[PDB]
Amino acid sequence: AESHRLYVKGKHLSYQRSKRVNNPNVSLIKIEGVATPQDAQFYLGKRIAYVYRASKEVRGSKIRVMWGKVTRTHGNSGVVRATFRNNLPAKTFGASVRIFLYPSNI
Amino acid sequence: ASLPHPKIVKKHTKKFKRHHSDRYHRVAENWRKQKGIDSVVRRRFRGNISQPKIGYGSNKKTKFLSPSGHKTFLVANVKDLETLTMHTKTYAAEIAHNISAKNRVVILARAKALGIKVTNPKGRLAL
Amino acid sequence: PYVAYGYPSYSTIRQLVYKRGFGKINKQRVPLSDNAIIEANLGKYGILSIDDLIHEIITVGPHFKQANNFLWPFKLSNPSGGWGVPRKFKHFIQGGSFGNREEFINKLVKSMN
Amino acid sequence: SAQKAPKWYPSEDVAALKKTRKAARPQKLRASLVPGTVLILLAGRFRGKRVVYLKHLEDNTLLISGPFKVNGVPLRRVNARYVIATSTKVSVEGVNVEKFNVEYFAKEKEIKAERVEDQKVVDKALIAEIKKTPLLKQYLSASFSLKNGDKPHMLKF
Amino acid sequence: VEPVVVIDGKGHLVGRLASVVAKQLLNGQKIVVVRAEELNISGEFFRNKLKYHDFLRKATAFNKTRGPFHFRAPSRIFYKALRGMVSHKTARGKAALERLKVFEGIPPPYDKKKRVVVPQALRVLRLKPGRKYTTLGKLSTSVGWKYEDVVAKLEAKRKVSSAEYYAKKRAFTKKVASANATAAESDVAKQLAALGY
Amino acid sequence: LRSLTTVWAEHLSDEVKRRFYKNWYKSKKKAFTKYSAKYAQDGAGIER
RNA sequence: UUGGCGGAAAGGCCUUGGGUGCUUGCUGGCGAAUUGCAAUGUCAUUUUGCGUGGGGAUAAAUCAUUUGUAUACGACUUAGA
RNA sequence: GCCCUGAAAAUGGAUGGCGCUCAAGCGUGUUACCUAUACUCUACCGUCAGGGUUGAUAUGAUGCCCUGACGAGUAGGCAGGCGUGGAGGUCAGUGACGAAGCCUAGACCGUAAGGUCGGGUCGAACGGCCUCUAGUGCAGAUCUUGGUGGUAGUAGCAAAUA
RNA sequence: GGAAUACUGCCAGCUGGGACUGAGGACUGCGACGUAAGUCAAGGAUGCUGGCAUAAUGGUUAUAUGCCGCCCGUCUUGAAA
RNA sequence: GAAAUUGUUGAAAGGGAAGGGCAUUUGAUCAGACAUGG
Ligand SMILES: NC[C@@H]1O[C@H](O[C@H]2[C@@H](O)[C@H](O[C@@H]3[C@@H](O)[C@H](N)C[C@H](N)[C@H]3O[C@H]3O[C@H](CO)[C@@H](O)[C@H](O)[C@H]3N)O[C@@H]2CO)[C@H](N)[C@@H](O)[C@@H]1O
Ligand SMILES: NC[C@@H]1O[C@H](O[C@H]2[C@@H](O)[C@H](O[C@@H]3[C@@H](O)[C@H](N)C[C@H](N)[C@H]3O[C@H]3O[C@H](CO)[C@@H](O)[C@H](O)[C@H]3N)O[C@@H]2CO)[C@H](N)[C@@H](O)[C@@H]1O
Ligand SMILES: [Mg+2]
Ligand SMILES: [Mg+2]
Ligand SMILES: [Mg+2]
Ligand SMILES: [Mg+2]
Ligand SMILES: [Mg+2]
Ligand SMILES: [Mg+2]
Ligand SMILES: [Mg+2]
Ligand SMILES: [Mg+2]
Ligand SMILES: [Mg+2]
Ligand SMILES: [Mg+2]
Ligand SMILES: [Mg+2]
Ligand SMILES: [Mg+2]
Ligand SMILES: [Mg+2]
Ligand SMILES: [Mg+2]
Ligand SMILES: [Mg+2]
Ligand SMILES: [Mg+2]
Ligand SMILES: [Mg+2]
Ligand SMILES: [Mg+2]
Ligand SMILES: [Mg+2]
Ligand SMILES: [Mg+2]
Ligand SMILES: [Mg+2]
Ligand SMILES: [Mg+2]
Ligand SMILES: [Mg+2]
Ligand SMILES: [Mg+2]
Ligand SMILES: [Mg+2]
Ligand SMILES: [Mg+2]
Ligand SMILES: [Mg+2]
Ligand SMILES: [Mg+2]
Ligand SMILES: [Mg+2]
Ligand SMILES: [Mg+2]
Ligand SMILES: [Mg+2]
Ligand SMILES: [Mg+2]
Ligand SMILES: [Mg+2]
Ligand SMILES: [Mg+2]
Ligand SMILES: [Mg+2]
Ligand SMILES: [Mg+2]
Ligand SMILES: [Mg+2]
Ligand SMILES: [Mg+2]
Ligand SMILES: [Mg+2]
Ligand SMILES: [Mg+2]
Ligand SMILES: [Mg+2]
Ligand SMILES: [Mg+2]
Ligand SMILES: [Mg+2]
Ligand SMILES: [Mg+2]
Ligand SMILES: [Mg+2]
Ligand SMILES: [Mg+2]
Ligand SMILES: [Mg+2]
Ligand SMILES: [Mg+2]
Ligand SMILES: [Mg+2]
Ligand SMILES: [Mg+2]
Ligand SMILES: [Mg+2]
Ligand SMILES: [Mg+2]
Ligand SMILES: [Mg+2]
Ligand SMILES: [Mg+2]
Ligand SMILES: [Mg+2]
Ligand SMILES: [Mg+2]
Ligand SMILES: [Mg+2]
Ligand SMILES: [Mg+2]
Ligand SMILES: [Mg+2]
Ligand SMILES: [Mg+2]
Ligand SMILES: [Mg+2]
Ligand SMILES: [Mg+2]
Ligand SMILES: [Mg+2]
Ligand SMILES: [Mg+2]
Ligand SMILES: [Mg+2]
Ligand SMILES: [Mg+2]
Ligand SMILES: [Mg+2]
Ligand SMILES: [Mg+2]
Ligand SMILES: [Mg+2]
Ligand SMILES: [Mg+2]
Ligand SMILES: [Mg+2]
Ligand SMILES: [Mg+2]
Ligand SMILES: [Mg+2]
Ligand SMILES: [Mg+2]
Ligand SMILES: [Mg+2]
Ligand SMILES: [Mg+2]
Ligand SMILES: [Mg+2]
Ligand SMILES: [Mg+2]
Ligand SMILES: [Mg+2]
Ligand SMILES: [Mg+2]
Ligand SMILES: [Mg+2]
Ligand SMILES: [Mg+2]
Ligand SMILES: [Mg+2]
Ligand SMILES: [Mg+2]
Ligand SMILES: [Mg+2]
Ligand SMILES: [Mg+2]
Ligand SMILES: [Mg+2]
Ligand SMILES: [Mg+2]
Ligand SMILES: [Mg+2]
Ligand SMILES: [Mg+2]
Ligand SMILES: [Mg+2]
Ligand SMILES: [Mg+2]
Ligand SMILES: [Mg+2]
Ligand SMILES: [Mg+2]
Ligand SMILES: [Mg+2]
Repeated sequence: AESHRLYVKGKHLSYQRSKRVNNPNVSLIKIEGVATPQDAQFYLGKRIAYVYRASKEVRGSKIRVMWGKVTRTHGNSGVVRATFRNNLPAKTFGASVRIFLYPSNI
Repeated sequence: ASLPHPKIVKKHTKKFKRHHSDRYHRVAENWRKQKGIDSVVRRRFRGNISQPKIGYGSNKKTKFLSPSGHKTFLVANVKDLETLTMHTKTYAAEIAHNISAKNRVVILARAKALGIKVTNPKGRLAL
Repeated sequence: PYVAYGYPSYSTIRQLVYKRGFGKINKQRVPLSDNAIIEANLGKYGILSIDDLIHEIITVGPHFKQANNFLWPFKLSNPSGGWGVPRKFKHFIQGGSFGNREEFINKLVKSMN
Repeated sequence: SAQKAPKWYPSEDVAALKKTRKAARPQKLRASLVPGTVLILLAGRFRGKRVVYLKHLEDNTLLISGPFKVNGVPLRRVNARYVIATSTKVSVEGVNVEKFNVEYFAKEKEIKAERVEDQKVVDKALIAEIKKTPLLKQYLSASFSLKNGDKPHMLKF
Repeated sequence: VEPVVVIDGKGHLVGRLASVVAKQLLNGQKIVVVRAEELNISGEFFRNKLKYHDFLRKATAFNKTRGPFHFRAPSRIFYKALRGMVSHKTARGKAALERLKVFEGIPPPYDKKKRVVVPQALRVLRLKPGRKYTTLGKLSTSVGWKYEDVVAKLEAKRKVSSAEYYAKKRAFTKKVASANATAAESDVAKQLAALGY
Repeated sequence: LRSLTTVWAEHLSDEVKRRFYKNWYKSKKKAFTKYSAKYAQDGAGIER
């Protein structure tokens, strides 16, 4: 209607890392409303999409989407680990990501 | 058109360029193992270039297969080509660089008629 | 100094042999997937089952030397859920791990299985 | 000769597959999906729409109506994992559903006059029931959307 | 959630406000801090003063011009603490600091915008009673900040207009709840409370 | 301290106008010419 | 469209006045499919170039020359329709 | 006990850094959590070991197949390989319809040494396999010779009156 | 006096969500469900549906971004020195 | 007619060196895969 959103807002925070060494193959995601690993278990398995713009066209459109799935839970604050088909650009840190409602077990 | 085979897995696609062949022009990229006593590459300190070792070896099943799946065979003439008649789904024929343009139309012709894949058709080929 | 240990329960032994149970045949670490493997080897002692092995272990008894020696040493993962301590190499009585924790070996070994 | 001929070469005989043991068992369904249960479509063409579950089909999808005269959705396959099952339901007692099956939707444009009646048929039962409980027509008529503050790990549906 | 968050610096605690703001930026949250002169620091004025003088002590010997730069104003005293908690010599951090603004007083765009508070950086909630704490602006002025009175002078003026704005705003919410009376007893009322509204 | 507005008198001595020019002799001396219209309009823009 | 208020970076805030479009406050009549069981999606927002339709305006500066309140060279400062 | 005095050094400066005061300090307790080339499971490369198998029906018994364990490394040892000049043998090998060389932010193969191909430039020779043989592999040696840079349009081109 | 409850422990108790993996390639094994015909999750993934050739996808290369990475060679107990 | 080194043109980058490793966005560039009734 005035709002078409079928997904939960998100943020790409960091790769998985130790103090001095990171692992681009996994990404840590902050999800709106998810404050505890309890809550984040609901979004485990869900599909995420990073949406970005370009110059060239794919089909009629300059908009492209990177796809990945929520994998496990991260820490005590409701962060979530995730893995995308291709790793996220790492400029993407602090950029919005989209956590969908499917696959749905409701 | 070739024996089915599992997914080819290359395990290290990058080149293993010799250390510092980026630094001094006199140093060719052809790999060379660092013998030096202090060398950070030899001692494998974090952040340096990774060296060739045996663990990188290709799967014995997918080794030597080209993206098509044919282990390729070098062919200098039609007699060479015809070694591949039974093994058409195994191997593939690569015309040598020095074979002239006449015999290339000739070798191609027999390879087609024989059902053998030429890796490098459109060889010295006019128009 | 280098080990933690204690007194294993029936389960702990059973689940250790069922999941991780292997045996030694001319070197050759061999999983016990069939009592035939056991009987082929421990049969001269009796012990044709996998629970015959388990029995001969927990009850100790006459052939425990060879019944236990038949068993390959158990390769275990790190404790799922941590070691419970901050620092392992203080004794169980003081700081945890590294020693004879008696019955508490079961909670640990089971989490390492 | 350029290269020297191999001493071996392999067999070009393709090998027969080993005989596999995997049975195809019937699919257990989420307890939340009992025919008559309203659904929320999370993906695809019709995403956002509120629909009505009709039958579990044997290709594993879900029969769907919504019905057409309300939200515009026709009788449709949909996948169980792309749906949220809401806790509101309509009574399905008066819907045939028997004919509709896998090969019904088999790919054989002009909409087949068969289908166009079938929707008029099926939905004629639905709406009459949907009419029975107030505001449900408006409900299925609307689209589902997430609003600021909505938390799907909290929201009941 | 929200594009930009205005934080009222007053009665907050420098290091803890800095810590929460830094993560926001690194996580993409645009931030603006207002009334940085009413920000606080634990410890009594003398201490947090002498502390500054040590900072003041350090400069590149051969050229004081390339040495550590000692910024007096409260917003800058704040930004230092914040920039110290961001990895600012890299591109990421640079970008993140671009997401931040800091002002003493509360300047026009933000003066009519809603301002929030960061409880875990808040002084009264955090510090134990009886512990002494410094007010940033007063310390900032003792090290040579020149703008304190002007900020205060304009702050007093702003507080007048904001008072009158709130006077109208309240009086309207009166006349909104006044006319809400009849519907408070209406049928749609009981309808709504049934579901919790 | 910030400069809010500047208001100029209607007629500027040529000695001042000389100061605004690097090459005065060949310049067309457009001076304050359009600014003086603010007086010519009776008031207002100067007074405001 | 009428008025006010706003100089902290006010460039926004309150207001009159009519015109016009919608309104889910409520009651009707139609449409939606086959985009085929998800991959596809609303177009936002920055600069810049072609263009058309009318509005408005009609400069300097550098070089060379020149002064010595200046000057290693640049720079500085004067002078010349 | 904690804190305070005791408690003086030279560039400006370091609980790692910001900064923290019912701590983001000190003592103590209890849980959750983070991540090593380590541990567990699996795929793949190699090494070592044990077992089966030309009873065969082609194309390798130095094979083919099954199984288990293992993998740090200087000086150093050994192995299996890559590459260059020449030599016997062989492909009745390549080639003026273009050999060799060279150039290719082009392709493929090999863990690697390396191998192969396309395109360009080129002009008269050259390669595969089996063996033989060495004046056989370069980044250094203030190495040798030859060529070329930055320094740099810079130091300078101001004694001997014009 | 009769329970309840905590705590520790066992069940070859029943179930929901997520993740990675699918090595092998006719049959030979050990089994389980069977009154039986036979069926199976029992010595390693199959079934189904869809999507892609102005191309999905994969290689290279340049640039960007996160984290990381001191000059080799040499002697030396110890060299980026 | 190689290299050092240099001119022009084209492309890209550039806040007190540069070059390297992993990963990915972006661009450029290459590819292997299409025959079954008309
Ligand atoms: N060494 C093999 C080659 O190396 C090349 O890269 C390296 C060198 O060979 C090449 O040399 C560059 C050259 O590109 C460039 N056009 C000229 C430059 N002077 C050379 O580089 C040199 O220059 C500096 C001074 O400027 C010297 O102090 C220093 O010895 C060296 N870096 O530049 C790189 C760094 O010097 C390429 N990667 C490739 O052609 C090949 O791998
Ligand atoms: N963060 C600074 C803290 O002080 C430690 O270091 C301290 C000591 O190095 C040094 O102490 C010296 C003492 O050695 C020497 N006699 C000179 C000087 N007058 C003393 O300084 C001391 O002064 C009195 C006690 O005398 C104390 O109150 C004061 O805290 C302490 N700084 O004063 C330093 C600052 O207090 C460490 N840098 C660090 O681990 C600790 O956290
Ligand atoms: Mg990956
Ligand atoms: Mg990867
Ligand atoms: Mg799955
Ligand atoms: Mg990829
Ligand atoms: Mg990958
Ligand atoms: Mg990869
Ligand atoms: Mg390779
Ligand atoms: Mg490498
Ligand atoms: Mg090379
Ligand atoms: Mg050493
Ligand atoms: Mg070539
Ligand atoms: Mg855990
Ligand atoms: Mg620990
Ligand atoms: Mg701890
Ligand atoms: Mg467990
Ligand atoms: Mg476990
Ligand atoms: Mg089988
Ligand atoms: Mg079966
Ligand atoms: Mg300070
Ligand atoms: Mg810092
Ligand atoms: Mg910097
Ligand atoms: Mg500012
Ligand atoms: Mg001053
Ligand atoms: Mg001063
Ligand atoms: Mg005048
Ligand atoms: Mg502003
Ligand atoms: Mg304006
Ligand atoms: Mg304006
Ligand atoms: Mg109106
Ligand atoms: Mg003079
Ligand atoms: Mg003079
Ligand atoms: Mg001069
Ligand atoms: Mg000192
Ligand atoms: Mg300090
Ligand atoms: Mg510390
Ligand atoms: Mg401080
Ligand atoms: Mg402090
Ligand atoms: Mg800390
Ligand atoms: Mg404590
Ligand atoms: Mg916790
Ligand atoms: Mg590993
Ligand atoms: Mg053997
Ligand atoms: Mg070794
Ligand atoms: Mg060793
Ligand atoms: Mg070695
Ligand atoms: Mg050695
Ligand atoms: Mg080898
Ligand atoms: Mg030779
Ligand atoms: Mg010789
Ligand atoms: Mg010869
Ligand atoms: Mg020969
Ligand atoms: Mg010939
Ligand atoms: Mg040659
Ligand atoms: Mg290349
Ligand atoms: Mg050619
Ligand atoms: Mg040329
Ligand atoms: Mg040639
Ligand atoms: Mg000649
Ligand atoms: Mg000739
Ligand atoms: Mg050779
Ligand atoms: Mg020699
Ligand atoms: Mg040489
Ligand atoms: Mg040399
Ligand atoms: Mg040298
Ligand atoms: Mg020179
Ligand atoms: Mg230079
Ligand atoms: Mg000259
Ligand atoms: Mg000169
Ligand atoms: Mg001289
Ligand atoms: Mg002279
Ligand atoms: Mg009693
Ligand atoms: Mg009793
Ligand atoms: Mg219990
Ligand atoms: Mg049961
Ligand atoms: Mg398989
Ligand atoms: Mg059987
Ligand atoms: Mg039975
Ligand atoms: Mg039976
Ligand atoms: Mg049977
Ligand atoms: Mg099987
Ligand atoms: Mg298919
Ligand atoms: Mg790329
Ligand atoms: Mg570093
Ligand atoms: Mg030496
Ligand atoms: Mg020495
Ligand atoms: Mg010495
Ligand atoms: Mg030594
Ligand atoms: Mg000594
Ligand atoms: Mg050294
Ligand atoms: Mg040349
Ligand atoms: Mg050159
Ligand atoms: Mg250029
Ligand atoms: Mg500079
Ligand atoms: Mg420079
Ligand atoms: Mg650097």
